[PDB]
Formats: sequence, C-alpha cells, structure tokens
Amino acid sequence: ALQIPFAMQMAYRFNGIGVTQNVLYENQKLIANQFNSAIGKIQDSLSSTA
Amino acid sequence: REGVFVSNGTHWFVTQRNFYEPQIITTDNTFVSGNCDVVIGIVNNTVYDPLQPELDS
Ligand SMILES: *[C@@H]1O[C@H](CO)[C@@H](O)[C@H](O)[C@H]1NC(C)=O
Ligand SMILES: *[C@@H]1O[C@H](CO)[C@@H](O)[C@H](O)[C@H]1NC(C)=O
Ligand SMILES: *[C@@H]1O[C@H](CO)[C@@H](O)[C@H](O)[C@H]1NC(C)=O
Repeated sequence: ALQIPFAMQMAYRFNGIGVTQNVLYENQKLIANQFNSAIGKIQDSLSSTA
Repeated sequence: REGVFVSNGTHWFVTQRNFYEPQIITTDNTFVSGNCDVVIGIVNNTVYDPLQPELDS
C-alpha cells in the first residue's frame, strides 16, 4: 500500500473516466458534499425498509 | 499533465505515478486552469518556461 491524499486519489479516479483532474479540485467542496449526502441516502434506504 | 507533483524537501518535481523519475516542472509538463484561490493545498513554486531562453536569443 502506497499512501496518497484522498483528494489526489480522486483526481486520478477522475482522469480514469476521461474528466481532467482540475474539474475535481475546482469543485472539491461540491463533490465532497454530494458524496457525503449520497452515503446519507444509503442509511435512509436501509433504515426505512428491509 | 499526467503525473504527481512531489518534493524531496527543498525542490519540487513532477513524476510519473508508478515509478519515481523526477522531472523539472515546466509549462509543457503541466497545464493551467484558473486562479490559485479555488484549490485546497496548492503550493507556491516556480514553473520553468522552455521558450524563454530560446526567444531570448
Ligand atoms: C533536492 O533535489 C535537488 C536537485 O537539484 C538538490 O539540489 C537538493 O539538494 C535536494 N534536496 C534535498 C533535501 O535532498
Ligand atoms: C493537513 O493536516 C495538517 C495537520 O492536521 C493541517 O495543518 C493542514 O491544514 C492539513 N492540510 C490542509 C490542506 O488543510
Ligand atoms: C503565494 O505567493 C503570492 C505572490 O508572492 C503571495 O501573494 C501569496 O500570499 C503566497 N501564498 C502563500 C500561502 O505563501
């Protein structure tokens, strides 16, 4: 395992889908909020029904 | 442009990400986008322009 900062791992995952990494760093707060919100929907999806 | 920025402690370099081979940071190892204010953890360092010595002829 080679350590890397999470926002730099996400830049290399963005380059992997053909979106240039500045599109992450210029939107990092938005992308973090969208991810944190989407994990929040998983708790509701699994709490409200089996 | 494709790589990582890294530092040995005093100098900044760009490398390919799967094998340490440090290159001097230049306007053709890199690409621009926008002002410095937007990016978390950006650092102040000089980018070398390879045209500057040649156009100085
Ligand atoms: C970092 O690399 C440069 C390469 O020119 C060298 O001059 C410098 O001494 C190095 N610094 C350290 C802390 O090893
Ligand atoms: C990284 O961690 C250190 C120590 O917790 C902190 O001072 C620094 O602000 C963090 N980096 C960023 C980009 O905030
Ligand atoms: C980076 O360099 C600019 C120009 O010298 C300066 O205005 C700015 O305050 C510097 N920022 C840091 C974090 O040193």
